[PDB]
Amino acid sequence: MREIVHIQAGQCGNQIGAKFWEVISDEHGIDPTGTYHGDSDLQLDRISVYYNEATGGKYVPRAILVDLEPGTMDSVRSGPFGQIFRPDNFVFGQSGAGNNWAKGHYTEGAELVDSVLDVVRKEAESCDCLQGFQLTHSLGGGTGSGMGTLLISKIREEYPDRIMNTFSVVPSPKVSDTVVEPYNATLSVHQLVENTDETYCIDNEALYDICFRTLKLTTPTYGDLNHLVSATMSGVTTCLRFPGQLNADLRKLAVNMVPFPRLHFFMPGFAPLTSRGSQQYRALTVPELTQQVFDAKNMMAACDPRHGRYLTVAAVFRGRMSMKEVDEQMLNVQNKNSSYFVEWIPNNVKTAVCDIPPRGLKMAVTFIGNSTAIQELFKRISEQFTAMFRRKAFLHWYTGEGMDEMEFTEAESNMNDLVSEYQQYQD
Amino acid sequence: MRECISIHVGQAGVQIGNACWELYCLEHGIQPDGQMPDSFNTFFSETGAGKHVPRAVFVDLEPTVIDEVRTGTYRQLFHPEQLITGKEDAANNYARGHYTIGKEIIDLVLDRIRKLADQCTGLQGFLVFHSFGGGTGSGFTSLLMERLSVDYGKKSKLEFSIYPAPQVSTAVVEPYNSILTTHTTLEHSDCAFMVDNEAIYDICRRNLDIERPTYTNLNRLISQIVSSITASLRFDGALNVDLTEFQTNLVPYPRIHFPLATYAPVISAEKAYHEQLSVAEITNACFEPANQMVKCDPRHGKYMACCLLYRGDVVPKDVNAAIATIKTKRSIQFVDWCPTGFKVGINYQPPTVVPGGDLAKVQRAVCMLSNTTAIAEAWARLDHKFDLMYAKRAFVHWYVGEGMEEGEFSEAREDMAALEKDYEEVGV
Amino acid sequence: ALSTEVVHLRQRTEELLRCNEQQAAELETCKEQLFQSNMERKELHNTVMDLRGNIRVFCRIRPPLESEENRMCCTWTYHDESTVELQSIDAQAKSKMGQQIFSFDQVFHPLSSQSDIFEMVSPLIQSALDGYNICIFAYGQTGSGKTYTMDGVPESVGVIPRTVDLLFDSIRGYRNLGWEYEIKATFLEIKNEVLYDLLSNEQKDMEIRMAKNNKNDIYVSNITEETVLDPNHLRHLMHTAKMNRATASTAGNERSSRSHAVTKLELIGRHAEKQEISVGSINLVDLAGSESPKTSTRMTETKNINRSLSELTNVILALLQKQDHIPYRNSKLTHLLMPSLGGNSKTLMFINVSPFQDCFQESVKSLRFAASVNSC
Amino acid sequence: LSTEVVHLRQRTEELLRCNEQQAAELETCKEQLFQSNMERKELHNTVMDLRGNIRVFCRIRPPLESEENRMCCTWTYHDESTVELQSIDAQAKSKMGQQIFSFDQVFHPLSSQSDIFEMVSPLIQSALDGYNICIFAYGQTGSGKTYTMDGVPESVGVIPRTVDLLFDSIRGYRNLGWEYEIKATFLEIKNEVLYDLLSNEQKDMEIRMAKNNKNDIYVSNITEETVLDPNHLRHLMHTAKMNRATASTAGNERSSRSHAVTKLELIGRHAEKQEISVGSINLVDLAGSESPINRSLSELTNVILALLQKQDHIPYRNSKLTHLLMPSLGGNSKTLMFINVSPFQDCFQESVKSLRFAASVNSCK
Ligand SMILES: Nc1nc2c(ncn2[C@@H]2O[C@H](COP(=O)(O)OP(=O)(O)OP(=O)(O)O)[C@@H](O)[C@H]2O)c(=O)[nH]1
Ligand SMILES: Nc1nc2c(ncn2[C@@H]2O[C@H](COP(=O)(O)OP(=O)(O)O)[C@@H](O)[C@H]2O)c(=O)[nH]1
Ligand SMILES: Nc1ncnc2c1ncn2[C@@H]1O[C@H](COP(=O)(O)OP(=O)(O)O)[C@@H](O)[C@H]1O
Ligand SMILES: [Mg+2]
Repeated sequence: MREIVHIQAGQCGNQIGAKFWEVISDEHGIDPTGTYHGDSDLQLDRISVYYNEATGGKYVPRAILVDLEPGTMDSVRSGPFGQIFRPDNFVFGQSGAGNNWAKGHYTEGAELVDSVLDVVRKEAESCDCLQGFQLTHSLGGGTGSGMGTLLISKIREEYPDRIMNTFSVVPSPKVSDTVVEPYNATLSVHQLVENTDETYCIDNEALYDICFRTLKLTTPTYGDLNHLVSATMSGVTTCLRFPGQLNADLRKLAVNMVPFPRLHFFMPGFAPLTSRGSQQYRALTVPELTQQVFDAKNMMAACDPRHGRYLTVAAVFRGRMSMKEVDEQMLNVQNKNSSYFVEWIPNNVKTAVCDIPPRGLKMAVTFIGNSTAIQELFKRISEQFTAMFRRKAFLHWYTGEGMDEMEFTEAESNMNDLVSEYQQYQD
Repeated sequence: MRECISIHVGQAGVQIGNACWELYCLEHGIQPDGQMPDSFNTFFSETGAGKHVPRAVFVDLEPTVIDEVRTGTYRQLFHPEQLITGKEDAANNYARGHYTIGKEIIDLVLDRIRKLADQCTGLQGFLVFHSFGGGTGSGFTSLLMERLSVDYGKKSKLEFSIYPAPQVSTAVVEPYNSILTTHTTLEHSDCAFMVDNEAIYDICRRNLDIERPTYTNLNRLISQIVSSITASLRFDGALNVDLTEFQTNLVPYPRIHFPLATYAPVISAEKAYHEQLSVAEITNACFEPANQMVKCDPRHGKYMACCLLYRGDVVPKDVNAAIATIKTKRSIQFVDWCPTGFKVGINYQPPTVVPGGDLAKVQRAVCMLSNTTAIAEAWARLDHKFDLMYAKRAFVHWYVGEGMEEGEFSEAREDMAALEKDYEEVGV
Repeated sequence: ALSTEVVHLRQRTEELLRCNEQQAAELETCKEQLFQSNMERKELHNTVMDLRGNIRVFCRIRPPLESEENRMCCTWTYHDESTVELQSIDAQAKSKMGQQIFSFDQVFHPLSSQSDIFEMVSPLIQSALDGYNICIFAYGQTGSGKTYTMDGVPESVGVIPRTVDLLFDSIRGYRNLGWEYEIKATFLEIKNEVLYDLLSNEQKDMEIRMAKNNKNDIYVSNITEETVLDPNHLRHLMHTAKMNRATASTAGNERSSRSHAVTKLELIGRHAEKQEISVGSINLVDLAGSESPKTSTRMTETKNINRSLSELTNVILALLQKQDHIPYRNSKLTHLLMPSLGGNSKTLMFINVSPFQDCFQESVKSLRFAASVNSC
Repeated sequence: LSTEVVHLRQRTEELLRCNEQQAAELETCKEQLFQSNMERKELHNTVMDLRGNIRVFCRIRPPLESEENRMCCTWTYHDESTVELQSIDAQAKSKMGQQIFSFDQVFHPLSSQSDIFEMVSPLIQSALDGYNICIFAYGQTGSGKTYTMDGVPESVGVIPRTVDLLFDSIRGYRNLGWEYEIKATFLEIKNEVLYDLLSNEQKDMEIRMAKNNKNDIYVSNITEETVLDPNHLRHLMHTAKMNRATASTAGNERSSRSHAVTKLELIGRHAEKQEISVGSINLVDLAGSESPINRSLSELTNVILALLQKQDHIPYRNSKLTHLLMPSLGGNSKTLMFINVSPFQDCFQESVKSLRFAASVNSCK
């Protein structure tokens, strides 16, 4: 039934996945134990896509947890919704990547990749018709980058039919949390553009702006950012897990979004983002959802769309609404911002009206835009990378791990090629 | 009994058929269970027990919507082996639905329809409901259509496909699917009734005065259309017309077989009181370009042929008078070489309004199956969008990556250009 | 006659030494002039190619067999040596497709044999000696004559033996110029979008990698590189590679007629006296069958082949339209041939067409994009 | 002492052996040189053929110090091969339509002699390949044709640069075993009567087909000075322009209405081999194009237009200048034609008169 396998690499990915699984379980009325207690049989109808059946009316997430240090997984297991996982799935090393991509893709990855791929196969064969894999990680750290790329390269070469979802947390432009995240990101995207086929670029600075300004939040704990990302991620597949007027799936939008194999990096966006007390003042209808979801103020990525053109846009809707409104408003925004859309793709909007809204909510929209504004982010990263490359800053930590600098040259050239593609299709 | 069977591919096909069959079982007082607490035998293979199974084959490559109908109020209505489901949707791919999943379920669906045909005594024809942008509704539909034309050839194959809207394209890749399925269907389609979502949207806006129209309402409208089409079979009228006479009356040439539908008395209940709903006025209404079910201007193209289906309390004298008046009209253009095309389908079974519906209780209704030159520009702009996509070779990797060649894209493109050429050369 | 003999021999030695000095000076001058003339003709010939080409599309049709000529065949109208007209006999095909006229650099008659091929190879090998990376593409459907033109038959060899002999005589002639040419033979197969080796049976892992010297220069790790010593050595290597590529071609059409064999001959000419080195490579690459995938048995790799062909078409049309970036990395075949496709590199594009009705759609497909290439 | 004799004998033997082998290698290299040079020339003429056949060029010249108060026109330059001119008279601007002309190359008043000689120089090499070459400067009076051809001692014209390049190439090719002889004939056509520019001995002069080539033309009674060095040909040109009787001071109708034909025949022979070449360079300075004799000019225009039309019959013998250049306008040859345009409002109609000839030239090819 088009089941999905969830992988979590790096501690960032692990925390994000913890949030994601708790929100999903909230959607389907699953207790920490795993005993179902919801009411709508629609939760059961597609419960298989994320939960394997368990004896005695329990359910376990079809999830894999990967790290190179135990501490995060210990926190997860200790935390609520920790016992929900099947304990066999927790795969972890002992060394730790140390924010070094070379380790996590050549030594610790080398020694742990089989110990995780075995349980990957075990989960895969426990499915009727495998739909695809969603990988949650970050491009900054060591394990979530090196291990993530290694797992992608592995999975692709023996599951070429399936689809890969990578919600890479792209490095921030200004508030850098790692002195060497240029190297990690540049090495990662080299694998990313080759194997996966849709990547959701997320930035922490953009999410800070979201929560602080739009949400009027003052304590932007990582819990809240992860909650936002998880809401987007559940909204991506709600069409798969639920009936609707236009049921879409990962396959459905995969072809819609990407005109060309390499250009598969998207900017997510979640519409209804009323602040703490402004919900009273604002009516919740399709116009608000659309106009809000099309604001540069609302993109989870830190790129301004107005600097480039939307190659392709998808708009997945939850709740009860009349698609007439959504048709006319997509037409409207296509007309007004015609400068913001590529000309040679008329009517470049994809609509996926589903039925069930998120709990406590009436209407919801998830935005996925494959705009050309990403090329500015890639230029920024390339500039940072080459800035600390020919000075060979921190190079020894990588070189002594079993890689050559021509690998850095390769990744840099490849990412420059990506930039060339985007700037070229800008016209 | 010259019975007919119906096919439903894709989300659109299945939703439409759901609305249709609910309307049908409403016509004959059939419970959702399948018993009536004669006429209906054309569409219901009623068994010895009071279980009137419909002659419907629902096919889809994803189990979602079909499972929903298997959970709806009509699960026990349908024969459980009728509802055929795949496992993964074609995802807007003509390629998937025609090469990689289509032939993996087509044997089963062909077998089931073969069984159904053997069940029928006098096989009248086939009804298929699908889309164009739909990956299934394009690839799978074309595959099944050519397969049937191989199997029977002689029977009547009627498409109720949904033409993509001129302004809104829900799927970014619609032009590719449309061009491919049209090229592969042209030579296997007897007559394809086209309809569009934008036009019916305008209709429910300015006539029903529905402000938030859902797919349910559009499906109600299409159900009314098809009910009018089949009334002559399911019921007795002054002039009954079967599906066989449609090919003869409408298409002048084998390729030019794309009529567009229209349904006149579409007023709301509150406005029903302010109008008498005369035969002449609804006849005029069905010629109003604002009332067409396809976003095209009949005023800008000559008509090839017009088929009019009247149901309810109608008098032939009035029909003849109204037709004469419309003949006297000036904006109503006609090509010379066919100067008399108005085949009439008077029937005296009034249409029935679904409870909870939007339409009003009307004494008489007419359905207009116009075929006109005014569709050439629709093909022109579709081909133009296709050329825009193909110039940059956008998305081509998905298709060539799953069964075809860009050379085949060019084949379909030039085939469509030839179609438009022939269409305009007939137009003069 | 002894005392005067000493004087006579001294005079003779003086005269012979003077002749030695003159011949040496004029020999150095003539070597320099020969090199200058060679490079002048290099630039002139490259200008000729660029004005008349740098993307050369050649079309050839094989003659039907004695039994297949009685099989129905279409009318072939050769308006000139550069345009060929294909018209399907079917009336409905005539009505819908209309006239199928096409423009190319040069049209081959079915009786043209291998002579025109050789006289197009001669400027091709000449430009290969210029130090230019040249790639050859044998495109077409199965049975259309691709194997007949590339490999050939014992009575009439294909392009490859003629090129080998021409290159060997050219390098042995240029040895008189003091040019030492090192020629490297590389063989690889592209199936299922993963590279293989033709010289080695053992299963190793290939990966595409840019060379140490330059980013634009590309090599493949872990390949069997053979230094060619004599022509017969190269012939034996090619025979072993053709024997290693043993699979269904027409009986089953499984992998052969569906594979991409890349034959790259890296030539490195060196001249120690003036310390100048010329680098070049020829790429004798045959394409896969362009037929629509109908075998449900193994349709996936056929779809991959279609991806490869479409990407090659996209790459070449990007070359024509002066596109800033050309998607070399979308496919393995394009990515490993990027040095031979961009810049001063020159491509011959060869197409074979079948003279029967069942290939009418495929013949038209083969011709149309090539004619579009000719237009731009 | 006999030991020295024996040593000298063996030294003579080794020296003769090494000399013989070195000479054999030398001759083989010379043969390779010749085989390379012939292919070089073939490639050069192939380049000439690929670049075109008519080679339309426009050379707009700046106004002089005495022309600063005149009214110019609106020169609309497009890319580098298309030019458009408009009269500043707004009343006639809407009555002229599209006065746009696209040629092979466009020369603006900032272009020096080197810019034109860049295009001209490969034709000297082509003439060295035994092919006839023609250079034409066309335009109205005052356009600049003489400046293109003769020029000034400060900025020399096309002819001196062609001579210098010719001699440089001759002395470069002397190592290639070939010897060349330069034959220079200076001639002027005024009213369909041929005038020798290197002698004041007035006689009767006629044109006859060559004794060894019925397609080639040799003119009787012409003096044919063999040029030894650029100084000799410069002296010959000096004497010719002295003999031209430049009547610009009194009776300008004589100089500004006469065609000036400068023919430079290149013949190349090769001993120890076979080589026959009769390639000639016809540096013709055409007369004024002003409307009114014009028999030669109209015949030249018609002949060029018919040649670009692949006409079955070419009217070669209907004028003195066409029949003079009958072997110089063959299919295998390469023709160059320059349009000199005065950038003045009073010359606007003469400008379009000069430009519509090339407008018909490129539309007929
Ligand atoms: N009139 C009407 N049209 C509908 C309705 N539902 C869907 N459609 C149209 O039908 C198309 C639905 O796509 P499908 O035919 O189901 O295609 P699919 O089966 O999902 O396969 P893919 O196209 O690859 O996703 C859309 O283009 C809609 O415009 C409906 O309820 N009423
Ligand atoms: N949204 C979010 N991002 C995080 C969280 N924790 C870490 N990150 C990001 O992840 C990056 C750190 O890399 P990480 O993968 O955690 O290091 P590694 O696990 O050792 O490879 C930093 O740039 C953080 O911004 C979290 O809880 N939420
Ligand atoms: N580019 C130029 N720069 C300066 N003076 C020029 C230029 N072109 C032509 N002239 C002037 O034009 C005169 C040459 O006359 P010209 O126009 O060639 O006669 P014709 O009318 O026969 O062509 C020279 O005296 C020179 O001063
Ligand atoms: Mg003059």
